[PDB]
Amino acid sequence: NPTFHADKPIYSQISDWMKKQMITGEWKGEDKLPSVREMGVKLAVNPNTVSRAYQELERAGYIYAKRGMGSFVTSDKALFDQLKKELADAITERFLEEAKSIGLDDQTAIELLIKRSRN
Amino acid sequence: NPTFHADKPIYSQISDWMKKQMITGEWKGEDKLPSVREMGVKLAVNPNTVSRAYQELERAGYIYAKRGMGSFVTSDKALFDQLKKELADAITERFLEEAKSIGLDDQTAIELLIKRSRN
Repeated sequence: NPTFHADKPIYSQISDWMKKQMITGEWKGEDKLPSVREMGVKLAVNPNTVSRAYQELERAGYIYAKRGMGSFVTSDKALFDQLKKELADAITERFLEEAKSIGLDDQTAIELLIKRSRN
Repeated sequence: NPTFHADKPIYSQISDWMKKQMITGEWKGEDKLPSVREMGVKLAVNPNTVSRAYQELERAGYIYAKRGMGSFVTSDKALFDQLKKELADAITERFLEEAKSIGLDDQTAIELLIKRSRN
């Protein structure tokens, strides 16, 4: 389970977490998702809040519904590849902004990261 | 001014922000800080909360008091150099953990960052 914080709407944190499960392949295309009530119990979250997260994902095409059969993970490699690209861009943007905020120049930051990556 | 969020104690967010002003040299050694009440008005924050942030910094040696003269930024290049190093390590650690969470491998992440850095 994910852990939630109080700064962002819970439904959006749930959506973010579900997207991560789909991008990493923990949940694969056509996988059947929990009902909103099942997911609420699983996450210890209000099912209304879960519903808002599912609605967000369905609207954006990451999950889809079949009548009287619930919700399923979309199969679309191109769609998930572009999501991963956008999340990756966001991560790099934040890294450089955070570095700037502590006076850590790009060159130094990248070298530190490479060193850490090689352990 | 910094903007505050609801997930972490406000006093610690204030301490974090003040540390950043000192590391980047916006506030230099021996600079006189606002009183806790002045800072509270400046930040639109409860002065009790500001006091907790100042106490945190004084306890750790980043600011110091003179009797009936208020608080001042410590002059100690070695101390601030080590703080910057620790914050930089934390930033790189989080970058790699966040990358892992979206299935972005270290090599790809570093290349993207280098590309972004060169624009």
